[PDB]
Amino acid sequence: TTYADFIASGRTGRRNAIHD
Amino acid sequence: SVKEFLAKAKEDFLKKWENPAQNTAHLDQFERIKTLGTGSFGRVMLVKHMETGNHYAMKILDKQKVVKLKQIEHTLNEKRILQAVNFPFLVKLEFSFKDNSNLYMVMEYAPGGEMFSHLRRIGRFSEPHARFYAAQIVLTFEYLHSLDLIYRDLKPENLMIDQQGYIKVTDFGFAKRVKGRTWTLCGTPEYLAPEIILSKGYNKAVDWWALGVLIYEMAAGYPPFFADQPIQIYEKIVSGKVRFPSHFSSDLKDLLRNLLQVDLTKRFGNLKNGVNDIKNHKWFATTDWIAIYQRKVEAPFIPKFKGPGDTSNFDDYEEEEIRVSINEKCGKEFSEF
Ligand SMILES: O=C(c1cccc(Cl)c1)[C@H]1CNC[C@@H]1c1ccc2c(=O)[nH]cnc2c1
Repeated sequence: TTYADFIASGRTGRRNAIHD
Repeated sequence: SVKEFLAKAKEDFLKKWENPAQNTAHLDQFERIKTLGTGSFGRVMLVKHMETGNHYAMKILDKQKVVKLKQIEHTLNEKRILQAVNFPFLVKLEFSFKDNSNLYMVMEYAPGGEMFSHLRRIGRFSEPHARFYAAQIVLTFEYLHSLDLIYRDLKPENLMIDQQGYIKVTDFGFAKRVKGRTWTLCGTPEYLAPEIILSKGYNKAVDWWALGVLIYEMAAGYPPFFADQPIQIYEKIVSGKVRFPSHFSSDLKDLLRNLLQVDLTKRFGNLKNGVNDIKNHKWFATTDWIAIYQRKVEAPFIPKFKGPGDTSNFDDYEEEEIRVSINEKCGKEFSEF
């Protein structure tokens, strides 16, 4: 499932900004 | 009153914009308590103003680290804009000041924590829940854009929940006052409009693209474009084919197809009818925009409360002592702060 793919990804925690 | 306020709001903002409040408190006036969150070159702490007993969220930025990461102009942007604005769904800047080592922005404290925390825990929000939040963002962007301000960092991590369950937009680190277009590659990968990625020059329409991402993420529980690495996310954004969860209503889908629109000549928020293309969309049919602004709508979720100074809705962070050098650092760079 897409949800399971999200949860298994490395970007489910707080996301850092970029700048630039 | 989403008309009368805007008129008076421009006049008030321009006065503060042209003559910013400066150095309105001192570090020793606050009892520091706990870290509420962290960033590239600082942290935000819960503090108590000793004299009034009020609690606040103090952003502390290391001048040296700001310079080293070339964020000087962005940091000056942040403080100059925050001190000048006033809107029900923006955090208030209460005080700001600086010392030998740091910059301080003392802001309103949002005891409900970040939308991000709640959204990840619950998985996803119902469409009425998501609609309630999204309405506040639409009003906030209407306000900011009326002032020639672009925000440039919408995401659940930057949306606080207040004691009444309403949004407070925080983190003005990338906000900029711009007439016409600008070019800085900044924001958060999942939320970047294709114009930004393709370094074409861009305008306030990137915020409406971001609203599309936010609404998708709120209703789905994950964003429309994700991968393990930014470059893979960028590749998905520029290809730009969004696919929706089967539980997404037809109305939600139509709205998102009009916000996650690569063609600026077609993107909602950027047409001749402006924000009303969004306000008047069928997905917002049930929304009383004035009621939302007046905060008279029943929130879907009121955070578990406690005596002021409680931080149950926040993650715990490693605490660090705030060092102040006996020598002034980067004084010229931050003269106007
Ligand atoms: O801790 C934060 C931060 C944001 C930018 C730079 C640095 Cl150094 C830290 C922000 C980032 N996401 C939310 C977090 C935060 C936490 C609490 C509050 C608050 O109660 N009021 C106002 N702003 C906050 C920001």
